[PDB]
Amino acid sequence: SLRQDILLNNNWNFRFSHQVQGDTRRVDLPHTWNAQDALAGKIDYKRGIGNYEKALYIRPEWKGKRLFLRFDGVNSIADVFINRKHIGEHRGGYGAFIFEITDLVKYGEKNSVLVRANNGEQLDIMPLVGDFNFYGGIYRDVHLLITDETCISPLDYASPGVYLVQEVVSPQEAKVCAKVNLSNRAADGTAELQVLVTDGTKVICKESRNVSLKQGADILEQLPLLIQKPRLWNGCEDPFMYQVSISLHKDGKQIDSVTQPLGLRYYHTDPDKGFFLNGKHLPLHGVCRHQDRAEVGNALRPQHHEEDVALMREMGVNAIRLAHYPQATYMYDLMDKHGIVTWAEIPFVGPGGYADKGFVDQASFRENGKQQLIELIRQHYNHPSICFWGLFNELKEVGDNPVEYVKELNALAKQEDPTRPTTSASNQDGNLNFITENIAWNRYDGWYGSTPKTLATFLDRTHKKHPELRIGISEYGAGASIYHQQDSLKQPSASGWWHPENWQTYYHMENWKIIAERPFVWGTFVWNMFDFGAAHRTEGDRPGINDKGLVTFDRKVRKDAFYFYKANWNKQEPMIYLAEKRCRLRYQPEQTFMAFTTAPEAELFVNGVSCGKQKADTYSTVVWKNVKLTSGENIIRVTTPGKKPLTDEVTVEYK
Amino acid sequence: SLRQDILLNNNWNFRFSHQVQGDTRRVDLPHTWNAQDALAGKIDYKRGIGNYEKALYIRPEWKGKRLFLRFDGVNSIADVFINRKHIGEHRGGYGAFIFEITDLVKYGEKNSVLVRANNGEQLDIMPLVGDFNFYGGIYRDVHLLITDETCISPLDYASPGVYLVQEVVSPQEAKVCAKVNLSNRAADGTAELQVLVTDGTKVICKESRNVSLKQGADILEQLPLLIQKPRLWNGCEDPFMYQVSISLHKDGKQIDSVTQPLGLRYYHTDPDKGFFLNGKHLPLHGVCRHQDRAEVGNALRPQHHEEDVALMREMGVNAIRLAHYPQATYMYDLMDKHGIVTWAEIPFVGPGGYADKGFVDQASFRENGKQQLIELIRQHYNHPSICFWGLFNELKEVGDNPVEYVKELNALAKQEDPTRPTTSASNQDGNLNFITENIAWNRYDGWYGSTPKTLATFLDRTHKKHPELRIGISEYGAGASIYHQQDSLKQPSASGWWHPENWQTYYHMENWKIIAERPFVWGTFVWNMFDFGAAHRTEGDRPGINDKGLVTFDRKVRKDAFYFYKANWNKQEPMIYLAEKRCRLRYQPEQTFMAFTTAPEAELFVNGVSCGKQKADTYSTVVWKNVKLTSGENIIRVTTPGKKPLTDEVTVEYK
Amino acid sequence: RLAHYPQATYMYDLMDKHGIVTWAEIPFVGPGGYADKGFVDQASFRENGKQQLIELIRQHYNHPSICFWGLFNELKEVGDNPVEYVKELNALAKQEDPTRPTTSASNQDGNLNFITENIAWNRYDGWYGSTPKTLATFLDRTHKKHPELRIGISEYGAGASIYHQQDSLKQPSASGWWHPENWQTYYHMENWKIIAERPFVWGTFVWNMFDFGAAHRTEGDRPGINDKGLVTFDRKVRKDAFYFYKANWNKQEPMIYLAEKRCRLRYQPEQTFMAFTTAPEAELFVNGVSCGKQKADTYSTVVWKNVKLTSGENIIRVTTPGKKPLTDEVTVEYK
Ligand SMILES: O=C(O)[C@H]1CNC[C@@H](O)[C@@H]1O
Ligand SMILES: O=C(O)[C@H]1CNC[C@@H](O)[C@@H]1O
Repeated sequence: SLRQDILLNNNWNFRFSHQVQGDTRRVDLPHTWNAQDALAGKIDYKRGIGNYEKALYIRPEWKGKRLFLRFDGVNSIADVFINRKHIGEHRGGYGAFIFEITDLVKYGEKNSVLVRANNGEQLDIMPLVGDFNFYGGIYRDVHLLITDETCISPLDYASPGVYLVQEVVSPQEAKVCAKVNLSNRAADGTAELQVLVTDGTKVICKESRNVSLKQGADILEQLPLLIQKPRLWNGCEDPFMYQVSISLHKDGKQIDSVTQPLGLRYYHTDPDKGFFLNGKHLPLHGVCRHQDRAEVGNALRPQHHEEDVALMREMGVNAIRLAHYPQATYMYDLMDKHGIVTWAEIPFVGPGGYADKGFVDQASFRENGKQQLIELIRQHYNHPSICFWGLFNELKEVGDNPVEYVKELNALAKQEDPTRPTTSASNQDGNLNFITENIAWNRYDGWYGSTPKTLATFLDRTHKKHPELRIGISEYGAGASIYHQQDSLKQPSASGWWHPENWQTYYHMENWKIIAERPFVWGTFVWNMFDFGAAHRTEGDRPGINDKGLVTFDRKVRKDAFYFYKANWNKQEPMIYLAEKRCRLRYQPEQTFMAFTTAPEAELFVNGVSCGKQKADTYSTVVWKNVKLTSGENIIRVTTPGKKPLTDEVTVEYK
Repeated sequence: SLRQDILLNNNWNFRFSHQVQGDTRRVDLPHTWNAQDALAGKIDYKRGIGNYEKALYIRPEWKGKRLFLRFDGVNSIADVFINRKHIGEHRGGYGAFIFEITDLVKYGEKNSVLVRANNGEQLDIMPLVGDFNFYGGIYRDVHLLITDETCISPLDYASPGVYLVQEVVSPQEAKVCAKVNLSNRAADGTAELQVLVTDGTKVICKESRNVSLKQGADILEQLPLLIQKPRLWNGCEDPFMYQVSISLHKDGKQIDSVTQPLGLRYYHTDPDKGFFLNGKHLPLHGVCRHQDRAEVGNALRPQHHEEDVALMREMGVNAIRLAHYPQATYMYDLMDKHGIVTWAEIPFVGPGGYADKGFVDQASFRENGKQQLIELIRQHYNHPSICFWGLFNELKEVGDNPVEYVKELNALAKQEDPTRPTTSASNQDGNLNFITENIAWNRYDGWYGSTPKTLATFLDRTHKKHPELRIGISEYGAGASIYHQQDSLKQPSASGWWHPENWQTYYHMENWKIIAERPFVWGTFVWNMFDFGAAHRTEGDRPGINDKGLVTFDRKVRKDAFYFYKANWNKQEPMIYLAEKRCRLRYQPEQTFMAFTTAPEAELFVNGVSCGKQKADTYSTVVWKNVKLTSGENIIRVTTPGKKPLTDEVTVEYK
Repeated sequence: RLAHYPQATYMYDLMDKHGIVTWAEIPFVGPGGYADKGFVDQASFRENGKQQLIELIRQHYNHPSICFWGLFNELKEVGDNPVEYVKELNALAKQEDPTRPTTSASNQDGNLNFITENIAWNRYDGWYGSTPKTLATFLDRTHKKHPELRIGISEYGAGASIYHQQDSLKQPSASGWWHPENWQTYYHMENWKIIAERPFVWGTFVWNMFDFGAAHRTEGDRPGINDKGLVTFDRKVRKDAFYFYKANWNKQEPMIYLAEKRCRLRYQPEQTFMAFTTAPEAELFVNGVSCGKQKADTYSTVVWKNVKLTSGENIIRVTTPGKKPLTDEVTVEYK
């Protein structure tokens, strides 16, 4: 009677097609075959076909039901076979996809499921280029879905089949259109469709409709909902969601059901005053996050998403840009749950300072880009956290000019979802910046040359020249190795093998001050919350890594800048953090010590003797200058005021 | 006034897309990037995108002409850009392709030509699998073609635009339909089309037609030709060809012209008596040849084709199977010139003893297969040497079953060219063998197990059970290293690291005797004329090589079997060849010496002392038994009779 | 010169058999234009070097072909200075075998050149920069300044791919991916003329008879190869310079060889054809029509200038005099 969702992750037989003999090894999903070679900095890591095969017992009692194989993600092309007969293809590495196998299997026996995954280079599947790894394989879950022959359809771009369209939302009332896809393979007849909105045990809406479904029908039903005096999803202040059950009934029996969240809110972006959520100004304190991790590549487990979100909330993050592609359903779920305003985007990624192009002007590429956009929007439609749809990152006009195609994507986004604005992330001047509703730039003033001050100049000049633009900062950052430490502050070469941590700290303190004074900037996103994989990189403390994270690739170590942001953004958790603790060897005659704290002041101790109190500045920073160390070991301690104080401590050597 | 054909092979800038920085190196076409890694036996050799860029000066005086970039071959996908704007894509590694660039260039300046070549794995472009290397890149010539605005069209699958259809051919008369594609971009008006057939300075046909061509017209004209008492293209006996000039004229001025050969013949294949050319039985003494070579991979220069053909003619080859794909125009030209009956085929290649599949049942694969077949037939239509179109090699029915698709390809071949029969090369029993007009099998009785005798049993049983089949042998062979030698004859393990030359010799002598007695076998083709590259191989004297050649990979050394065939097939060139000369170390008490000769007998000398004469058998082999060597060095000499004899000699050591 | 190490007994046997005067050497090899050092000054290295020298001399003592023992190739004094150790090796060679002189192959000025009885230099004037003429200047100046030195040329050469061809003569970048065959031909003709006029040079050795393996190379028509051979790595193809030397050095075997046959595509308005022959003269034919005879010069070279080709295919033939002549032929395309 109930819909079943069966995980098919364990024990698949794997081999590369370049291994011609046919023998296989066991693997377990999520899986990528690029977790060792790409992460070792091998620039020509394996990009081609890997094959997964599993024997699936089709239970006799599933006869009469409908059966679907749903894939959460396979990078980048998947060809699926049942009993070695081809059933379909998916092109795109980040969107879910589904095939019905109801009439393709033999009931009561083992059937072969074969997936031939290809992450070889293509010129007709975005992303074509990018500063990250194109990890190959079935790197998200695989499900066997089992439903009634009359069901809420899972066949609409592999979405849940329900779109809760937020037409009008205010504190007085919300009008929602529940769009429901129905799929019928039963004999001609009827069913009753019910849409139930609840808050815990309390019933908020219950709307019903009798529907006549022809054999073979695949149709869209639209049920209007009205909620009086709604409780709004209000970011981290109150991430409230209703639950919606959508169900089908025949003769007073429920025969199918799906649940989706309903987090109601309204928003706008003001060119002069920034982002407003539910009628109130909201600074977007944002970071970016790639979907990979040390040692496992992009084969992330649920605890990895959970941990990433825990670290961001610890830091006081209230906004995120999930670059550079559609990410996991579970990850958008955590954004919903924790109230994090989210920018979600398609992988329409340009070259940046590197070679080749993000756009190749041929129908196959362009049609496939539209498919990946429709996938993004339909598959992730109901997540309240998503407040912006991103259409590109660092495209450029030279050669194949993407401006007209990006206009087509913008119009398609607005058609698919008029309830959210489009955005984009640019490193260019010119017409590419004037298509999406909001615009943002990737700025590295003070890292890739210049000084942080030119970010202030760029922001002010652009805002004055183009007062209609809603200006954001879609990336800003600096590299750091936790193993590169020096007593003095000196700007390093960005592309070199020396990325002292103190420069990243300096960079973020200076850039944050510029942002904090400019409320017309509707959101800013640190590049990046975590170090991440990019095989071609040859910089910092090891190849193959982009080290602009606030936290290391294995999520183990928070860099000093993490705590600068935590003090400023997470003000209600008491803390004190001494900066430059990893710089154990000191040689400067005049030592400077610096702490980040939520307290109004702090006290410094050197070798157990107080150096006195210093006040925190407006950026939660306390600084002591001309501190005198003695030759050899020195114990440095900082303490907040109060009867029960907080402390941080380190032993440094002075010579 | 004249059509120009300008080679664009020298000095291109190259880089891999996995090299992200943008710097390049000079390369010169023909080029493959897999001439070192695949040939070293690296099984995961580079399969992905390589980029070639060249500045092309567009001369001011070309304004008013039409300009085309014609590619003879790029493996396997090519995306072409002019001034970095995409102009088109080709999918398929072995057929020619063309783009007009007339209205895409700036006249009087340098224009960028960029080719982005991809040999990454695909499941929608045959060949999907195969016992050979998928060498990537622009491995054949690139041309700039310059024509009048009214021209014999080069735009019909990049063919010459002229199809000389051999409708009826006999010694009394030949009826030919000259099909001519015309392309017009001039203002509405007329031109005169002339088709001129000559034999040296003698005029055989001259047919003319006035044609009215609308602006933008792309049309087909058909001019009937009648040749009384023709001189026929008759294989190696008389490879005679007429020359055909096809020209366009305006106001008594020739404005365009193309030349094509006309080699007239008729043929049939008899299920009981074999192949008949021009009404006369012709044993097809065939070999196969791949288009690669030591050190250069498939980036063959003209002297490489010329040399390969010289070696085959030296051996008395009169038939060839140019496996496993469309090969170079120049190579089919040499077959025409030297009278070699040719099997040409599409790369519809199955796995053999290896994993995966030759057929993936999806529209993209199937449509692309049809395109590669149409390319093959239209591009190579006028070569008299081609007498069979091959549709597949070792497909199998399990999983995706290609039988119905192969029937579609057979019907398409017959539509495109009713003047040649279809054929195929099978390693299967069953329905796949009953589609093409002729059928052939790949047989390794005595190499991959069993004994040569079971080839005789298979041939006789099949012929008796299925008397309607025209049976051929599309492959037969055995491996040999010239560096593996042993005094005794012992069958080696096929997959092992020991391939003694004497077993390959034994294999071919025994298999040839079986074939020679069976005239119902219409043709047999040795696998292979030359050792060739197959990165995944781990056998013989080094990895990465299929060593079943009669001649080594560098074309330097002829193995003993080469001379067995030469004695039997090239009977009018006097020769004597002592076998087993490379086996320098002898230990058998009773030595056997063996020579291949065109003479009726030969004489053996050991240490300058005659051992007497022995008669050649029916297979041009002379054998001396129980020859007594003395400890240490022995000089062995064999001599033909006559006042001016031929000799072969070797020094062996006996111990 | 069987560089850069003791080679097979069977190879020295063939030198004995065929009468080839042989330089045999130990692998005491320096870096040349590359990094690191040929000499590391520690007892283990030095004692092992002496062992390899004693091995060379005792193992190959009886080969008449061996007339020189080579002690090093391109060592340099900077850092660990091998001069004193090379003197020790020289004294050891003379002790082990007073019946042969020592020699060495240098790319340096200074004291390293004054230890062995004969000395030789590796010279690439006209390949690694400069012009062949500076070889003549170096040889004459050294000989005048140091009249006691027995001066040889232990290496001279230029790279060539048989797949790199161009109608015009232009010096390529040595380290680049374009090594046109005609520059190697030019290089050897010019250097040979300089050597031939200087009998005080006791021996000269082409680097190299064959292309050979050097994994770190990234030049010519493929990586991993030193392409200065007169013959290709697989021993299949003789480059044009092979036949220049054959005409000059093997005078009693009649021959004619047309140069630049691999350069099939011609575009120069005025074509030059060049043949190497043992004959006193030869005749050129273009499309079956004689262009007349030309005399061979003192270096067995015959040259025809301002030859007129017609658009498209041209058949070029050269023939020696006599009732039974020798010929060489090629078809080129002119456009
Ligand atoms: O250079 C960087 O670190 C960033 C520049 N903007 C685009 C990012 O993908 C890239 O990682
Ligand atoms: O095993 C072999 O050597 C041959 C078997 N038949 C197919 C060929 O491609 C293959 O090379």
